[PDB]
Amino acid sequence: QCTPCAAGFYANAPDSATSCRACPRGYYGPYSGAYADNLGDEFEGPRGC
Amino acid sequence: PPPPPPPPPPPGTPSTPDAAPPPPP
Repeated sequence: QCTPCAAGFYANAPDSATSCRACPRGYYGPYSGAYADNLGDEFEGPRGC
Repeated sequence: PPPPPPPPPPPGTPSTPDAAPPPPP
């Protein structure tokens, strides 16, 4: 099974993520299970950083 | 004969990574 990304971290891909990366300087991930989105900036998502 | 028991759950998940003008004449 694939585990949720920890709080303050975001999945590297919108679907079928392979690694979890920390939110960069100046960003913050409130919720766990954050994931990046290709649309818009590559460092943010609907719940991402 | 009775059926065998169920296997023990896997170990805990891993943690997370770290961080002056001149005077007049």
